[PDB]
Amino acid sequence: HQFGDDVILDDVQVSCYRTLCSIYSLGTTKNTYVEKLRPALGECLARLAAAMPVAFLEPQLNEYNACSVYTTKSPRERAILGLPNSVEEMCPDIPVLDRLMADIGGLAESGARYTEMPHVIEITLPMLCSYLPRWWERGPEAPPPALPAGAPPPCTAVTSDHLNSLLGNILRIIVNNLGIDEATWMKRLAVFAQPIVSRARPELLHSHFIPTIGRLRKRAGKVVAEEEQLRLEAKAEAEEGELLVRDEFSVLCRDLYALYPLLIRYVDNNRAHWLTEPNANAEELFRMVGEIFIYWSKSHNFKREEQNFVVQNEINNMSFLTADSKSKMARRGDRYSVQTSLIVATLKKMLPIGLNMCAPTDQDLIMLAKTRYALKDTDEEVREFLQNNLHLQGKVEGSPSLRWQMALYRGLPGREEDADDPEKIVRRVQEVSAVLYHLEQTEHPYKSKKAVWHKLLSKQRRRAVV
Amino acid sequence: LLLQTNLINYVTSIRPNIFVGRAEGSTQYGKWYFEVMVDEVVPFLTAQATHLRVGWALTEGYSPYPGGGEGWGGNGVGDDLYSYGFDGLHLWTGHVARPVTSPGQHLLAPEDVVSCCLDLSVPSISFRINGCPVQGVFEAFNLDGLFFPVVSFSAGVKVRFLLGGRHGEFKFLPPPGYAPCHEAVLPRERLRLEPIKEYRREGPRGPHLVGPSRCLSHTDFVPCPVDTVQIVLPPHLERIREKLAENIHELWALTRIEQGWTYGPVRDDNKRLHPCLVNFHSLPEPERNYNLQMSGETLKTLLALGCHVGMADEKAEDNLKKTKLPKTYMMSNGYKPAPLDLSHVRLTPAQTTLVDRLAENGHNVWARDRVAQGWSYSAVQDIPARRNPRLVPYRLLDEATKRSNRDSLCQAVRTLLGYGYNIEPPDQEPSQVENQSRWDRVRIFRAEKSYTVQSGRWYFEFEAVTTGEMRVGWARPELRPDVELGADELAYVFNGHRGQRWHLGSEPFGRPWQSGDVVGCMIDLTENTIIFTLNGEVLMSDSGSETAFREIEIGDGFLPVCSLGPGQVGHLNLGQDVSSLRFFAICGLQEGFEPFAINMQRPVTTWFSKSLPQFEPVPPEHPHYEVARMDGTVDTPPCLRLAHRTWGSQNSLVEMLFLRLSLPVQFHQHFRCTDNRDDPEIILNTTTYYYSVRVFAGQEPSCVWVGWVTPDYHQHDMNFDLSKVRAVTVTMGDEQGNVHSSLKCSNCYMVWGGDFVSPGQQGRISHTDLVIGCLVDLATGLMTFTANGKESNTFFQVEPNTKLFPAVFVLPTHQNVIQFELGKQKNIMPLSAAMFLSERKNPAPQCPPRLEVQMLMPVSWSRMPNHFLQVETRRAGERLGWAVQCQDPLTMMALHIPEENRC
Repeated sequence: HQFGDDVILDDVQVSCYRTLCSIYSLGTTKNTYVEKLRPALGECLARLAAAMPVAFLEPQLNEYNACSVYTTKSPRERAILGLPNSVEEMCPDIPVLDRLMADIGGLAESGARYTEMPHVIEITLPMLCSYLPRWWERGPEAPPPALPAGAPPPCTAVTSDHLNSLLGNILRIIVNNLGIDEATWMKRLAVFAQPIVSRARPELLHSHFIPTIGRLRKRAGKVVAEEEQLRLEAKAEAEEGELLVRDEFSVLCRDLYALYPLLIRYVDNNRAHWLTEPNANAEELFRMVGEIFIYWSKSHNFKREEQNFVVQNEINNMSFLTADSKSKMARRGDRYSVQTSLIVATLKKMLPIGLNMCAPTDQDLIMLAKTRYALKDTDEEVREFLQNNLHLQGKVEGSPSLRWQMALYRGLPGREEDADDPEKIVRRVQEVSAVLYHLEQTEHPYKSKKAVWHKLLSKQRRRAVV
Repeated sequence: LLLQTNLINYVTSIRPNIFVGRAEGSTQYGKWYFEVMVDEVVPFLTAQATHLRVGWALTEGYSPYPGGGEGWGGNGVGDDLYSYGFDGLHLWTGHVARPVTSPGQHLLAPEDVVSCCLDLSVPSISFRINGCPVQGVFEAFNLDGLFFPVVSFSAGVKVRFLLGGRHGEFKFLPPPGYAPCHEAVLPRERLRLEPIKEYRREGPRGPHLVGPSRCLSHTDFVPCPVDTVQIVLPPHLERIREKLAENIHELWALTRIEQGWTYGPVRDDNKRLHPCLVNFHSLPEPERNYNLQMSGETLKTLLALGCHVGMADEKAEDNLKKTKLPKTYMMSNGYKPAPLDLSHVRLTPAQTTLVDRLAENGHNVWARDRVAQGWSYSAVQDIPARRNPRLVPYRLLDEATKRSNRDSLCQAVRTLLGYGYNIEPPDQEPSQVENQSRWDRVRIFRAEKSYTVQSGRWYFEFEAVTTGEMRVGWARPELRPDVELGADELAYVFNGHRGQRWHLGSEPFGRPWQSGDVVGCMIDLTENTIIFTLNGEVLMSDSGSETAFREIEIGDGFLPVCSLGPGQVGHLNLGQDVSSLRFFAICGLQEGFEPFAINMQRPVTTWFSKSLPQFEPVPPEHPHYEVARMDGTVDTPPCLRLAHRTWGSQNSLVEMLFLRLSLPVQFHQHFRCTDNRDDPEIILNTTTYYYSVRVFAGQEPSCVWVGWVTPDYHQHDMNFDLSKVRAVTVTMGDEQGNVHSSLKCSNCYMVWGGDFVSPGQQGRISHTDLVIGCLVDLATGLMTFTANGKESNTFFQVEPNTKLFPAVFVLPTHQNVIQFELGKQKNIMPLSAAMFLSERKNPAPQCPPRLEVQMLMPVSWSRMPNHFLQVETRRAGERLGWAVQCQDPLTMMALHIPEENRC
């Protein structure tokens, strides 16, 4: 409710300063108690950073800030109540913003692990994620009203560059800590980091996202290949190793729920630009998400491992989908459903990129490939089927719809008819066909009356089973 | 009997933003003058003669909508009882042309100059042609609203408004006491030429649909300060008012001195002299007598508001911060002012709002007092004429003066808080303005029913130029114009202003737009869903639902629809040109949705809700009103009875009901020069016809009006009384007075039941039933009324060829309300004979099926013209005035109902 500048003024300011500085000083201590209590302290500190009216990380520019005790109170005041006479002297243990970002970048490039940087992940990063956004609005690069902008200098110096660097480094960290068996900090880091993704620059995709999703997709492929081999060999020894591939599935799901909530927002901000000006990087990301969704649809273990992760960690996924509405401020089936699943949600979000890949005339070929996938032909098989059945490709003169669709297709800047080549058509068509097929299979599972547990006999006769 | 067809030209009306009227306590002047100079006129650019009329029109009621209307269309000045015009040869009012005599009498031609004069006291409207008198006048007309200059024209015209001063140079001197109309431009606005009640305009990308326009009222100019007549002041406030007067005079002195004024033995505007500056006591008794009452009014208002003022701290009075004007500074007094220094004093926003309201009241009190003296408003200041650019209530006041008064009074409050008197702000008290009617507020635009889609995926866009009340979505072909979108099941819409989704009620959904935003409305009839997007972003409910509505039933189908409130502007793109769709590619194209008009050669035809009341048959299934056709007996004649179905029940609808009979009686073209058995020769040679209305016991006659209405009655007034009836008098005399004719025109001829109710101190309810009879002679144009067989004093005279419908206006107070009795008195024929040629000579009363009760409905659907007249408005120069030009013709085929005289 933006109450901070009116509530946290002089003595509340001092109390919040003390709380902030104590929680930060707690980082050096190492104890089992600290390990358990650090998350709550980090959340409290993040909310405090979001509420505070002053920029404790940027003290040098305090004089411009008006909601500060140093400005509101005379120097003769702040003597009766113990003050150091300097915002810097308030509590130096907190470093400046630049120093913290340099540290975080060093940790990320080094490959530091949660054991070496537990304080950062659980306290500092949330605090920055709540600090930077607030000060971006009140600092330069913000939408300036004429008079308010022209007169007082902005106290904060935060720009979108800070947020982009922080987001890259946070990723950058997750990828260093991907394989680990136990990572509970990932889900909290994601929820704290989501807000700063709106300012994310386009280059972040190629720089960070593509390798991450590629590594996860490769791991998923290895896991499903294992599962296939374990199937192939059918024993009690096959039941053994099922738990191993299970654990691989669970860690994969954990990493996915860590990374995706950020990607969804980055996608949401850049769908318009990706659809207006075609982007090969976006198309590659689409291929990746489609492959992951195909693996999800094919493997039963992966789906239920995902369900288990969500229910056990009490992930809502409501927040990930609707943080746009949240910033707006305006039973088990709901508690978790496939439509909630981040995998399918991301796939649906990026599918229009896939359709933009495809020419409207290719739609018929897409339908044929989608029926072949229902026949359970392989990817190469549908590829060659499209290759030899290319003649079927649609003809615009027959139907007016294709005419106005071609109009826009050519209207796309980067698209030219020379770029289109039979390999391109077959590859894109079968990709989108597989995606669409598995999408309909997910949407209409036909789960109805399969494994009924309405227990009508025992409900009508409960006494007799007892 | 058969519908008639003819080709008619489109007509358009243009006015300056000049609005003048008469009201008690009004700050406005009464007499006004303007001129129109014709430059080019094409007599016949089409088969129909060119239309050019100049005159005055009333803000409330003059709604000439493009296309069809009264008579054969071409509605302009003088085609209704709200407008008064002159074409060069005739005076126009009530869609009737009455010849008027002028030297060199001719139809408006190039180089002609028409001088129009309005006196609101008489009231009277007069004209001069090329400086020559026009021997006719409009008078005795309604003053319910504000009058503005207006010109109605067809294609083939160039004209110039001359309003006075810089905005136009008069060619003929205005008559004494008649102010130029340029003096009426309000401080906040600037003079301009605008259309009247437009629902459509052009804009960069395309047409913009426009909602209703907020308009002023004659009462708004009347200042209405809070009542203070019971002026009681606590003693501590009686002493301090004079000190407040001294200090405000002191602050006035500061304003003058920093403005550069100097000590003045005599006050004068240009000289920069003010006798007030000199000292707090030396300041003259006239100014004290002026401003002491003002301080008293301020204190009494503080009391009225409920604020409690008392001596909170004697120390504040005893000791106070002594402000010191810089010793360097110098003034003509020689005596440095000392207002209370109050940098250590904080006034809260509540007190700021109270300051605003008190400044409003102070300005309004000044205005009422100065008006009582006799001053008036004028954009140009004239003291001898007693005209000021500030005799206008605070709301219309300019921001500069608003700020000046606000600051002065805020410092007054600051001085009071320095005195330390406590300030208790009153609790906020909400109120409802009720500026416009329910129907006059909202305008609905929908696609034509023929474009109904029962299948597929469809997309369209609605750009909001404003951030106010607008709703956009999909509607069923039976959407009622009167109902607000989404209140019923007929529409599924989105209202961004509050972020709501409407269908059978309001639910939160989506976020408000900002100016320039585009809402994409999508309908999928395969999946039976409706989707809304904002700037390419799919709006979501307060949940994970990506769809506003689900489980829709296709049924008859769906149509694109929008509604605009007052002051609202939208742009509806249905996709005829896909390239113009900004957000289709981002959302919808890949999803498979198609533009609504993707492959249509012509733009989608639209219909709009028109708030022009028209008479329609009572639906048989109307929940609240029933009409029973009674067959005639030996003792009783044929009858039509009205019954309230929901009387004495919760959900009962009790509102004034306007009813007529479907068929009129027409007066002859030429009027003649000048034991209860009908005598055959009398009853066959008579030209008199009769009907009656029975008000049943329990229905208050005071809530009943009985008589006739012309086919131009369009007034749906909940608070109806006979004074609201439109009226005008056209008076024609020779060159020098000697009025040779005076004709009274009105749409409504009625008598009030109160006039026949005997005065009773008690026992107003009567077991008896009141039988009001109405008689009309179709050869003398005479209309008479009877109460219960006793002749009423009321009588009307109407011109030949007049069409009159039997009408009853009633406020129901009983289950059984009224009974049309289509019977006869002795030697008087029934209405059937007049209505039907076959029965001209049939004395037998009868009620054929065509005769039916019609009820006034406020709103009706109307087709939007595909093309609109292109009018060029400009300011030619200071001398030349403002210029209006229309050169390109437009024609429409008109279907004319003879009995209703509408097209």
